[PDB]
Amino acid sequence: AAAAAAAAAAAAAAAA
Amino acid sequence: AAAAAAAAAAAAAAAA
Amino acid sequence: EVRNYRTRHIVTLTDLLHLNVSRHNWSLAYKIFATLIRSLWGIGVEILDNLSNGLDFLQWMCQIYSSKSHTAKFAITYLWSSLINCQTENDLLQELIDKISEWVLAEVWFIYASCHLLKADTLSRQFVNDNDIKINQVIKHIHYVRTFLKICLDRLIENQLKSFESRL
Amino acid sequence: IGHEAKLLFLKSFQFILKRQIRWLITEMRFPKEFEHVAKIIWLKILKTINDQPQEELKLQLHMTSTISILYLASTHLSLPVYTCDYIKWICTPKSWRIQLPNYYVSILEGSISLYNKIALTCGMICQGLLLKLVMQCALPPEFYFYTKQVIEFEETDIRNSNHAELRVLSYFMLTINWMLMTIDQKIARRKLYKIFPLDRTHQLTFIEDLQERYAKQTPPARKEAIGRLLTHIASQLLVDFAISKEQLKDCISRIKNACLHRMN
Amino acid sequence: RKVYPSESRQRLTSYRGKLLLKLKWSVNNGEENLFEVRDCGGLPVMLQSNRCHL
Amino acid sequence: SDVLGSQLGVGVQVANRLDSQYDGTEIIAYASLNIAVLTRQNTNRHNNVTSIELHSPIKSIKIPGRSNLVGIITENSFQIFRIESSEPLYFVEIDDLQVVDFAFNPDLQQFAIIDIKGNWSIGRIPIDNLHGTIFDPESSWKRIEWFSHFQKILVFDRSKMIEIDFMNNWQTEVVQASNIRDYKRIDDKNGILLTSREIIIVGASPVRRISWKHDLDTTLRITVQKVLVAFVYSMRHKRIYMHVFSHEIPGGTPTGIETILTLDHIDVVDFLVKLRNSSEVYYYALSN
Amino acid sequence: AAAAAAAAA
Amino acid sequence: AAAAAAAAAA
Amino acid sequence: AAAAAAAAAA
Repeated sequence: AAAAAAAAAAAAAAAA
Repeated sequence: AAAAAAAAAAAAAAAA
Repeated sequence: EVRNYRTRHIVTLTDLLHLNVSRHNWSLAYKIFATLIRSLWGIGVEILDNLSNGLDFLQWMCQIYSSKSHTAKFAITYLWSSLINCQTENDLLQELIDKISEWVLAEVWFIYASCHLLKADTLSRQFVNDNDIKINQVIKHIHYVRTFLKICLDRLIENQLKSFESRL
Repeated sequence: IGHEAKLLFLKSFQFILKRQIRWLITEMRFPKEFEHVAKIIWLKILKTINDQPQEELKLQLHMTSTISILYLASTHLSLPVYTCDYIKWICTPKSWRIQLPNYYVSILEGSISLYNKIALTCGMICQGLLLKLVMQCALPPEFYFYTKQVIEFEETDIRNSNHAELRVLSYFMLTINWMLMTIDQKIARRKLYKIFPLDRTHQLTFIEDLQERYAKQTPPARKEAIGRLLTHIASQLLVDFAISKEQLKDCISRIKNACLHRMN
Repeated sequence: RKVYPSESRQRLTSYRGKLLLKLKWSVNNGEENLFEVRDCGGLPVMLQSNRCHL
Repeated sequence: SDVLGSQLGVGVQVANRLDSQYDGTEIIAYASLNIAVLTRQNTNRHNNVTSIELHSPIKSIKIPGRSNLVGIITENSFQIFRIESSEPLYFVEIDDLQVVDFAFNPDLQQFAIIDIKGNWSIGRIPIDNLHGTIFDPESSWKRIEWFSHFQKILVFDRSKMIEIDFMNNWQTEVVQASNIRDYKRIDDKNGILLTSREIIIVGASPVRRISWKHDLDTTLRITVQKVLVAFVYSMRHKRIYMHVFSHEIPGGTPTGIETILTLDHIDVVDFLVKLRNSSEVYYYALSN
Repeated sequence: AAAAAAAAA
Repeated sequence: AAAAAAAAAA
Repeated sequence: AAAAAAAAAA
């Protein structure tokens, strides 16, 4: 679950 | 052959 | 089947060594050959002569192994390198050549005969020069020529020797 | 090492291989906690195989059993590692009894950390993948999010042998597919001399040499392009995982069929 | 494997030199002859002689 | 004209490759593990004068030239024989497990080897080293020939034909529906004969080609006469066909007992040799 | 961009 | 390296 | 872009 969550990560990707 | 391939891959990774 | 890492690594190393010989890789040969050590060794002999960094030693070691027992492939090569390399003290080499022939009775004898001939040529010009003396060297040269003649016997070559004696 | 005695020596050798786990893990900087978990698992399984009353001992791609346990340890602990990842680690005193051991048993115990076998043995006994697969894919994140959504839906929709890792790996493929300085001869001479004399193995050095050699030169239009890229990915995936094509293509086809059925 | 005279003295063993003896085998009036180089056994060699290394 | 069969050579194996010596008097047949030499000059001459044991089945033999050497190709190693008073002169060992075809450069310096992997190996005869390798074909290279100018080299492989610069890189390629077993370049120039079930003559460098159908199965081998005026192709369906240069009017057709695997023509277009499934070779005299 | 972000993190 | 770092963090 | 990602991994 934690890993999935990490994948904040989504937000970062979006920003990129 | 598979083993060889794996080795090659590893080498490539190392290089990278 | 094939080994995991070990068999594949050896095959790949051999392939790489072949590639190195195709293209001179003085560095590749040095590391590839070292990795490869983990019969045969002509490429190793070839790399030392092709890429130097004095290539005479490895051949001698190879020639030395597996002696007890057409003729031997390691060896007939080692002999040729010697004369060409000479072209230290030679007499010694001639002595070694005789020893080999004694042990084993393409004939090596021909190679031995050729080796003396080289010494005669050096003797021929040194003798020809004035700096003016009548016996010594001339007699020695004649003896050498006769000795060389005997070995060959048991056309071009003979002609050359004759020319050589005359000049001296 | 003897009949009973041979069996005991083989077991001692396997325990020493566990030491390899100790050595590899410590070199790692993982959780020492790790040792604790590894120690419990070895006690459960080995004793039980022994427990079924002095009949038949055991055999294994001995290297793979230890690896499976190590892999299993990670699954609980929530380390992010994969069977394919484990293979990468493998590439890069001893008791007499070991010298005196059944030939077959000694071979099995072996050394060192067919495509079907590694996957099969582990079975018999999302966030983690994201980083690696994204990198191979090269997607900034759009690919990642969608795959994440698709897989979840597929589980819910339950289109879906093969392990979840296999399914998940397969589904990623489907989704992405359709996105709408030198010793010299001297050393050789010395070796030969020693062999003449009584003499009594792999090392990194090898790895370094290989790497150096590789570095030194040593080793419909749009639709068509997409298909080619995806295929490349399949091939390369197999090789990297240190897994096959026969076992990947089949799995992927099955997953796709299940998904279609669920949607319809 | 060259051996010096001196090693034999310490070793208290004969400084024996190896002999080479090859035969000529002719049968049926020498129609066919085979020559074989064979060990002839070991015989002592005088020091500071042609056979000797010194 | 017509061809008359002068002699039969009982190799006792199938004959995959055959060459004729050059005024040639001996014919060399390659079978399986051995190369047999027969002196045609002596008409009873039931048996071969000499035999050379190269390896496994023999794919190709080629004689240099003048005619001193012979190169034999089959498995991993290529064997070079000295036929001068034959004995093995040297051996060239390559990584590829097998070699399908061989070609010699016009200045006898180089050997071209058609590897199963598809790569073309170029060997320097003197060093016995591999100077260079052209890889294009996926799979095995089946046949090769040299351009009349000797600048270019052409090879056929499983499903493609490719033209190579002597300098190095590939000039062109042709794609076909099937496998290409054999090829020849016209000595005059401007014509390439390809061997599939159909025989296609391709105009070098024009689009237009000629396709001839006189083979029921695959055409195993083909060779152009030195003269270029005509060429022959051999087929699985036991037939040897002779055809006119470019657009293949049938000059004559022999029917053999079994499949015709290989063929060669004498340097002065006098004789034809074919190798057969029947484990024999047939020698024909061409008549004016 | 994503990679860069990751690196930064 | 990144993976290692992540592990350490965990 | 792809090249940059590879460098980061190394």
